[PDB]
Amino acid sequence: SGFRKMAFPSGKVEGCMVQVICGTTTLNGLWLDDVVYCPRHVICTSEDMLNPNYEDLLIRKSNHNFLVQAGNVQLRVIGHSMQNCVLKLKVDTANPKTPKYKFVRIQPGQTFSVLACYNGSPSGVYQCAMRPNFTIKGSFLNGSCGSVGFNIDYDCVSFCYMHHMELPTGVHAGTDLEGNFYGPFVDRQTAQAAGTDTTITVNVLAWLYAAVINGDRWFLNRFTTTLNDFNLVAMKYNYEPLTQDHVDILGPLSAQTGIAVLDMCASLKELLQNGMNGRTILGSALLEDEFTPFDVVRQCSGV
Amino acid sequence: SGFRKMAFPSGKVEGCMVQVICGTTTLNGLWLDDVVYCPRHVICTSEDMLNPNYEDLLIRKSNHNFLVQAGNVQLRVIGHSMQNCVLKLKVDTANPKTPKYKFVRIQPGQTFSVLACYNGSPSGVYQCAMRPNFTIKGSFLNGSCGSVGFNIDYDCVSFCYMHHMELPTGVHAGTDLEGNFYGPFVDRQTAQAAGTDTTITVNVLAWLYAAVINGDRWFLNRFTTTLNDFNLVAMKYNYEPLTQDHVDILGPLSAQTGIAVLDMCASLKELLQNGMNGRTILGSALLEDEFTPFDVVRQCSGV
Repeated sequence: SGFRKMAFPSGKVEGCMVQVICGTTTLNGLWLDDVVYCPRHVICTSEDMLNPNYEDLLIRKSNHNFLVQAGNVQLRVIGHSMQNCVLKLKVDTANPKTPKYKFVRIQPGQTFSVLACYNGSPSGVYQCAMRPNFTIKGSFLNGSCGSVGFNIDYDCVSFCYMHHMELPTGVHAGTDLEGNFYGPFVDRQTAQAAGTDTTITVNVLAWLYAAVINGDRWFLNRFTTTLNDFNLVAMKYNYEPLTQDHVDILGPLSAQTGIAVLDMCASLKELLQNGMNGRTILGSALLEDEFTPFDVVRQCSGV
Repeated sequence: SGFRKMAFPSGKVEGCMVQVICGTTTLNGLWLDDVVYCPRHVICTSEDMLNPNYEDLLIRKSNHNFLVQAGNVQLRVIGHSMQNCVLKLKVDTANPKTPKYKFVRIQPGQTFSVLACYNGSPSGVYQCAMRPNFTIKGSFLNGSCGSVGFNIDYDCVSFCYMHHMELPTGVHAGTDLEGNFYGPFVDRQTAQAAGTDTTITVNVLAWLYAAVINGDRWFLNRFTTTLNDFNLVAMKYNYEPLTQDHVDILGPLSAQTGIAVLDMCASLKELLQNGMNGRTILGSALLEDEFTPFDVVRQCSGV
């Protein structure tokens, strides 16, 4: 027992991280088979980022202008292409450590592990979620660009995120591995405001199920509610509206605990209206929304 | 910017995890060079755990009674020895993936990464701390025994923890890699009470420094205090007493922020006496004590 914000083991992704240098700019790339993926603003200086024309800046770059280094082994760049906001650097060596992988574009509210890297070397791993406003609340310092987010199923790494930007508010924006940004953000150093950071209701409920499984039960009450009645309260507290698809996703946790989804909603409603009264749930004094239903199942069964 | 509970990259330790089976019991082992380390209660059944005599139970076990499997490669056991509460299984193959490593016995309040494993396969990684009462608040289900905790410096893995027990209160106890338990705990299924879970004061202060560096400043006040005056408040709130060694360890964070250690203590004092008033610090509604001063420096400089 016990419940922890847990990332996926990072070793499969460590074996894919490389350093990419273009002129004066150094960031991280992801080396899968014979392609290195990295943010296209590797070709920019800080002055360029105010108003970049990437197609024009790219004309001045040749294969030899991109230096790629996997620890100490230097990779020879034999072709390069821009796909949306990523550069694909074709190299002469297939990565021997390439795991089974997929590129997936996740939905808001889904979670994933980030391997924070600098200069091509991993520094740490942590779990976060794609917020409903399409930011993530990460830990990224200068040079972390090109660090990736991923999920793992058995032996297959699903890459879902590559870090590109820190907004002036300190939250983070990036792309999928096809180079499309999540949300409205762009790779330019301009004013970009996020949008309302709403809470991921279905994740809060899953975490409340996790709490029950682990013995934290004080928040269970005698009331129930309805989908429409709960959502009226959800709207007031900037919570995402809960749908029947969400109720269904919560089915297995409902079954294991014998607590109807709607009864748990009534516990959360009371928690939103009355606060925690200085108590904690699973060691937190606020409602946690970075565990999906699948995350809770995975950790509570030891997948 | 941004600040996250971050674990070390786990790949160096994934390459060392093996499955150990003795009769009907399966747990995890750690394969370094030609030795597999695992909890000695691999030789016990659940009935044995009520009152085990390990020396007597071990007489009935021969080299061939221990099955060791690294993914799919079966390791041949050629010798075995009990060292305190661990078994050292000598095998015929040195682990090709053995990293540079050390065995270290950490102090209370120090943090480390846990690679949770089941049946020899990693399931996740998270950061925790050795509590002052020598428990850890982990996430361990049946069969996670033998999962290890570690720190990494450049290329050297310092192993500091191996999981052995879940106490009836749901917290966790284990050994260093020499098989000595942290704290008074023993590998027997009996009543074992932890002790007062005090808060790691020096870690709270470091995290407050982290908060300032990242723009969370509302808790800074106009007061100061003294070591003795603060500690009077620390005692009341079951906080560890703060020493001059702790003030010194906080020196670099004091220097970077220009906030004297004692002024930060006065902010924490006000926070303990008045609560957070429903505010958050770095996304937490309670005072976080699982970041050491070194953790904060590492993450704020991108080591």
